[PDB]
Amino acid sequence: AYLHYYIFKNYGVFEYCKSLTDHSLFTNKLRSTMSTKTSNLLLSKFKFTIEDF
Amino acid sequence: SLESYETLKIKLALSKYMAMLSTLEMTQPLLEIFRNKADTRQIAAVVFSTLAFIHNRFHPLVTNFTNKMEFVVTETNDTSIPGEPILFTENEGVLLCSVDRPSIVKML
Amino acid sequence: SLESYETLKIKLALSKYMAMLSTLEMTQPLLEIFRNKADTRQIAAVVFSTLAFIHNRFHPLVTNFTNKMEFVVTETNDTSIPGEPILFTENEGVLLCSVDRPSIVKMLSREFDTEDLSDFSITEVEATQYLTLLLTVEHAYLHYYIFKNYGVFEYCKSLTDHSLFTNKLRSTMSTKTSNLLLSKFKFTIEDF
Amino acid sequence: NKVRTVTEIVNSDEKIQKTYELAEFDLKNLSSLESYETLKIKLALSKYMAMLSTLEMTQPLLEIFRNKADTRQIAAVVFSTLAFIHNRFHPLVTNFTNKMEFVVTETNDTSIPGEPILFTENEGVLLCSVDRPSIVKMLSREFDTEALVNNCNVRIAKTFGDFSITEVEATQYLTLLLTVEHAYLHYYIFKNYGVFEYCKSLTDHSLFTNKLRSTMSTKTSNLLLSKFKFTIEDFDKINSNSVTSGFNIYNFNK
Amino acid sequence: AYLHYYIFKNYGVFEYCKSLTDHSLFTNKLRSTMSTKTSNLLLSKFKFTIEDFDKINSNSVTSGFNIYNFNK
Amino acid sequence: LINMRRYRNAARKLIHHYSLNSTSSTEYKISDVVMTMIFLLRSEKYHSLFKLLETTFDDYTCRPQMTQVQTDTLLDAVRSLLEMTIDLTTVDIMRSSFARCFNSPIMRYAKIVLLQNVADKRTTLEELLIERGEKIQMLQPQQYINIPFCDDAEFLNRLLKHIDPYPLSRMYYNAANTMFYTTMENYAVSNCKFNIEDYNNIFKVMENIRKH
Amino acid sequence: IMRSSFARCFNSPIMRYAKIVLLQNVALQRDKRTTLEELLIERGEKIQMLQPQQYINSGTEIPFCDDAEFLNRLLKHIDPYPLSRMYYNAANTMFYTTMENYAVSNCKFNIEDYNNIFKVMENIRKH
Amino acid sequence: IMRSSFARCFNSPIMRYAKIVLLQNVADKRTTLEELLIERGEKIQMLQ
Repeated sequence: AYLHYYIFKNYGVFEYCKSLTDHSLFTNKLRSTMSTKTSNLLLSKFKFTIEDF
Repeated sequence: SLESYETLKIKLALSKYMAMLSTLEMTQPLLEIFRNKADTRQIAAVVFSTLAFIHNRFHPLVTNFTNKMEFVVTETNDTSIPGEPILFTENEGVLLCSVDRPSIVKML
Repeated sequence: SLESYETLKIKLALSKYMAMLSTLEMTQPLLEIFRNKADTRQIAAVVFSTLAFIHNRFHPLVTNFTNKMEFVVTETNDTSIPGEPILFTENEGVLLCSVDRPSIVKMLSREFDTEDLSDFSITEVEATQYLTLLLTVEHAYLHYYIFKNYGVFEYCKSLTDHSLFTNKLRSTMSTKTSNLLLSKFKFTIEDF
Repeated sequence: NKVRTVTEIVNSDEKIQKTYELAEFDLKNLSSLESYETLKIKLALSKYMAMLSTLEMTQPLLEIFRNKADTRQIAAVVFSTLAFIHNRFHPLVTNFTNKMEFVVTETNDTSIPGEPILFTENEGVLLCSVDRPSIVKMLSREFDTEALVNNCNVRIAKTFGDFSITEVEATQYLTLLLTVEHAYLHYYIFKNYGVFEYCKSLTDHSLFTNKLRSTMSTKTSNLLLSKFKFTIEDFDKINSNSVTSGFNIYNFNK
Repeated sequence: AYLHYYIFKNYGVFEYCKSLTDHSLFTNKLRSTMSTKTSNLLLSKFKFTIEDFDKINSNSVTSGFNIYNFNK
Repeated sequence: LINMRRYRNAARKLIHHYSLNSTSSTEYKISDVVMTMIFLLRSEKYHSLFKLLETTFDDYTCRPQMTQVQTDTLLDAVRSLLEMTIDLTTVDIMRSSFARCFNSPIMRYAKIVLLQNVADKRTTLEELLIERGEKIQMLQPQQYINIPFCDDAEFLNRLLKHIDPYPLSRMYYNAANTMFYTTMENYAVSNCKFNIEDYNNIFKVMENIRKH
Repeated sequence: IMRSSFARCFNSPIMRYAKIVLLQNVALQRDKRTTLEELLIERGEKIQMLQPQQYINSGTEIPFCDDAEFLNRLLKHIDPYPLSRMYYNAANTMFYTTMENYAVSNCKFNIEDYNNIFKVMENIRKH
Repeated sequence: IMRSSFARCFNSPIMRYAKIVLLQNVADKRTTLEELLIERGEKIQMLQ
């Protein structure tokens, strides 16, 4: 929820709304300059992938 | 010992979140609060302070936070966002929070 | 080791400005405040306290400052001064401040060239944004000080002719103006 | 032309240098000129008028729409306007949809209140509906042609120093162009997202922002209705009848 | 008339017709050269004011914020 | 004794606005209403219109019965007053507008309203969409289509020269207000609720479209 | 008095239908270039019409911080950060924003004035 | 001028301090300075 909120503050309610449907803004709009900042989040300590079988 | 250092990182962060939740003056454990639809104030406080804790972690120079929050505790399916149990935004500078209580109850 | 001493000077000044901004009880980082047009009080407080910090640096014997400030947060182009995002003056003894919010947002949102356990860390973008805001309010304070020291007319003429920064800044107060971080660098424009 | 900037710090002789290309600033300045945007809009309208002229469509639009008997001219005018708007959106296709049919409406009993040009599929071919009395009422309405909408100094300094197109005709051309632009936005959502989305958009225009900005906002030119910000006088007072103690978490349209 | 004519001759017809409707440009287009080279102007011998100027001007009052008060 | 010309001009302007036959937005005062009513009374061939608009004082007293010749004569009278098409629905718009103006109280600021109470079947947009919908498909199309975009520089230059003196903002205002008034009149005539949320959201869509 | 009351009444506006009001999308400047001085005059006149907001500080004392640990800690965190790159980035973003505002405002940019802005370097060094 | 001045003096109420006014309501075409500048402007150049 805070990732969506921060996308809102940093790039407008429209980027917030578009990120609500397209989560690739988590990897596009999260610039590497603030990588140290986002690494503080525990969400960045793991990966969860979905593979068809 | 780098993997031990990273595990110490993560577990210390989790313990600090635990201690913040302790200081927030809780009457019941998290799940218990979330099954208590009669007391929305406690659920709102927990969600708000978790947001504040995350905000401080992401912005270490920020030490305070807004003291007001408009919140709605979702109960029915026709007002719940799938995949987004909690949503934050603000309008006219007032923080806006939406909590899907049944979803979080099922999660926990 | 003199260059190391001067770098220590500049970086300690920047860190003190950082700590003042921390003590000022901020809810969001600078850029985040400046994109929040709904909350003008926080933007005004940040600009005012940066002005106060610069005032103390320039005048070390001054420890307090006025507690009131009339401010307008510029939103539209037709009420914005190019090259002067923040402007300070006073009328009937009341401090007057003008802030061009979109200009400062564009300043802090540019893409900058980038050639323990508590998790505390400061990114390069954040520090450079801090220095940029300090420099902008510092330019505003230079105009303000020209106002106080030589009249609203010298202030207005300096708004259009910046050579008063080198004429009206007498060498007697060179030690005083050297306290400003704006004096630690030179920026020139050459046609090519 | 390029402009170079040098920064020098007092700890060394090091100088860090950046080159700025003035063309970007010139482009911004040109885009900031009122005469430039006015010329762009007037050139679009002039191209529309020239396109009508080469199709013999020189008669005033009001006279074209007032002729009940001759339907071919109305169909050709609407089709040409749709094709012109389509080319404006996609400057690569000169011919519109190669086959489509037209039906002209002369009755209120089968008229749509607010969408004079509508599109439908008869399972075999595109069909376009034209509400002739609505367009006639639009074009025949008297226009405010003496009031001023808000430089005197340049006029003062100057003082001290062939097809007959009236203002009414030009306003009629712009009116029809904007109407067909609205119809073409509806038609674009239709063709690209299905009949279901088209009929959803007919009752809620707010889906335009999501179904246009994904492709049109970064590939095509600016829309004609975007030249000015339009608002309804005393909108809040009239809307006070429908007020919500709202909580907007998906405010996709500010 | 000569002040208007001086602005005319030295800064163009555009500036002259701008000055005709706003005399406040005199202070900027005279003090740059005249205030340090010529003598004193005849109208500067006395400070002229309009009787009860504030009351009559009360019709045009602004909740102002003057950051370029180039004419006190 | 009254000035027939001034009263006639005031009546012409006020009726032009109140019939939605013009986009000219001029602030109308109570004096214009007084002049239009007095002129309507005094002129012999506008007596039918004067009685028609005077019946609007009481909401319970509705339109007087007129035989077809009387309605035609009143239509010719309205056309002559406006020197302009005009038909019965224009008279209905005028009646509703004058009724709402008369029953409105005296007030310091102009009251902004929308067209209402003209033309049993209170419907919404979707039922009309369906219904009129077929009535459309019922009709067979007239024309079958199965394109020159000339850029003649001299011709476009002459066209721009002709269009150059026109104040583009005025043209946009006229076109937008014309579309708005036609849409509102179609909504009111069809007895369908006009949702100004949607119409304003159209402009909001344009505004959001531009900045991307 | 009755005549004055009727005069006030007859000038009261009546009901009018809504109209589509046009607002300027972007503050588009005119063809003729303007200097910094005329632009300053016009923008100051425009600012005069705005409504100022009052800011009241908690106290008069200058904000400050004498916490050593925090100060050396910020210094250590920004220690590996070159001053040359930081000052270059700040100066260049300031210059770019100034030039963009000048271009959008249709105002002539005086290069000499902008160069004179940052001559306090030599003023300090020489004196 | 005399008529306007006396009208404003008469319609003014009895008051303790002199009321300072400016000349008004003398001589249809309510104009401003710039339109007059332009207009009369040519009427000037018209003359040789």
